[PDB]
Parts: sequence; C-alpha cells; structure tokens
Amino acid sequence: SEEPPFDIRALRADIEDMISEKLELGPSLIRLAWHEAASYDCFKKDGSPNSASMRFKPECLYAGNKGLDIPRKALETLKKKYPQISYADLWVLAAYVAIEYMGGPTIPFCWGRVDAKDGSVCGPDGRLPDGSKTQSHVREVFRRLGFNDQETVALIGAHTCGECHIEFSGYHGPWTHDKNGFDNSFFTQLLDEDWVLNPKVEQMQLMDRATTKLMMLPSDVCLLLDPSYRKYVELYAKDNDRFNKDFANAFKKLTELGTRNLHKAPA
Ligand code: HEM
Ligand SMILES: [Ca+2]
Ligand SMILES: [K+]
Repeated sequence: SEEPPFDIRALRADIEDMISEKLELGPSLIRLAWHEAASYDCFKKDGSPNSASMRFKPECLYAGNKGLDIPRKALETLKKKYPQISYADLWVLAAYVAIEYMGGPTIPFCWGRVDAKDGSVCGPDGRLPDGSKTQSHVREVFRRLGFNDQETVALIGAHTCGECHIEFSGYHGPWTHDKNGFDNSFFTQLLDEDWVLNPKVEQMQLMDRATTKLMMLPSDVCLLLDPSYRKYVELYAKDNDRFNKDFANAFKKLTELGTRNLHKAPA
C-alpha cells in the first residue's frame, strides 16, 4: 500500500526470468538473504543485518559466506537496471521471489532497507552457524538472533531446496529429492529416513539408507535429537500448510531484523 520508487512488478518478473535460466540460483538467493541477516546480535544490537553489509570485506570473506559472490554478482545486472532499489532490498526481494517461484509461500514484502556505506558496520566472524555442530550451538545462534525454537526449526526448513557444494562448505549434495521445490519435504525426509554415515565425504555428513542420494548435516539431525526441536520437525513434516505459514512469518522476521522505517509494498 505504498509504491516503492522502483518498478517492483517489472523487477519481480526479471528475477523470475533470471532464475528460469539458472534454477540453482533460486536456493543461493535465499542463502544470500539469510546470511546477510544472520550477522545480527539482538542483545548487542549490532552486526548490520539486512544492509547488504556482506558486500564488504571482511564479512564477504567469512567462511560461512563462501560461494555467496555468485548470487551477489547475478543481482548486479538488476541493480543496474533498477537503480532506485537498495542492494539490501534487492537481496531480500530476490529471496522472496525465489521462495514463491519454487512453490513456497508468498511473503509480504516491505521495502526501504538502507545499504551499509562502508565495512566499519560489519560484525565479527563466528556469527554464522556451523553445520558440523549440533543443538547446543544451533540454539545459541538462533537465541542470539532473537528466535524461539519454533522459529528456528521453521527457518532451517529452507534446506528443502538447494544443495551443498564441496568447494563452498565441504559438504556435498541436496537434502531432498526435489532441490527445486519449496515445501515441508526436509522435515519429511529427516523424520522418515534412516540416516547413515556417508563413507566418502571427508567432512562428516549423513545419507539416507533408502537411496543414498539425500544428505543431512549434523546441524540438521540435531533437530531430531533435541526433544524441543523434534516437536516442530514433527509438526511441519505432517502439516505443510502450517510449515508455509510459519516459514513465511519467520523469514519475514529474519529479513526485517535490525531494520527501521520500512514500507509495505503492494501485493
Ligand atoms: C543451523 C543453521 C544452518 C546451518 C548450520 C546451515 C548450513 C548450510 C550449509 C553447510 C550449506 C551448504 C552451502 C554450500 O556448500 O553451498 C547451506 C546451504 C543452504 N542454506 Fe543453510 N544452514 C542453516 C540454516 C539455514 C537457514 C535458516 C536458511 C534460510 C532460511 C538456509 C538456507 C540455505 C539454502 C537455501 C541453501 C542452499 C544454497 C544453494 O543451493 O546454493 N539455511 N546451509
Ligand atoms: Ca550483514
Ligand atoms: K524439496
């Protein structure tokens, strides 16, 4: 109900077209917006979330952000065509477009994020979660961000799409049988499969006994091990509509952390 100064309808279509040419970009755009928000610390009120601060060294070089230069570079062409949008809004909008385009919820978008002007606003390394660790670590990070256990589990559900790359994280493979689809299947797979050690990946990960084509990280399976998290894994595995709703709300919350003076965009 407040029109942004950029042509948002044309921009959403251009993002969909870009993804249509390179489907794997869809999940990386989600990972980009999440990691741009994940630098927050809600107690220190620092880390410049949702400000495209990851455009600056040192934050672009943190291990947890490896490979995110690919979606950032793809979005440059659109920034040149739509100069009135900030990078920060562009990264968020592209993630929302990607989510919907892969069959996920249509998340109400607010615009007006202001880009970080220099790298002095960047928070320290160590803010991003580490897939080799488990629930004590995951809960520490998500509590730092300001999320509860319900919201933590819903958000990790984004692993429904995309895959790990050895050159970026040292892990390998998709989590689900359709890495291009956004739904509750991460939770379905986590709950329904027998997760066995993958013998051939040097960084410890699990694979499904049934096909061996799926993967889970230590940080994924901790959602089954921790009784508080497991309740939500079960909730989402049996109720895709609840998953879509809860993911929308939490991801919207995530991409609005540390922001001010935002405006509702037209749907
Ligand atoms: C415990 C918390 C999390 C951990 C430890 C974690 C870890 C990882 C790792 C290791 C990768 C592989 C990166 C690569 O090799 O390309 C990855 C990818 C990905 N992550 Fe997460 N993640 C977490 C939470 C989240 C959240 C909250 C979201 C979004 C809401 C998210 C969205 C994605 C997506 C979409 C990919 C696929 C990227 C691609 O296909 O290029 N993750 N994550
Ligand atoms: Ca940031
Ligand atoms: K999927």
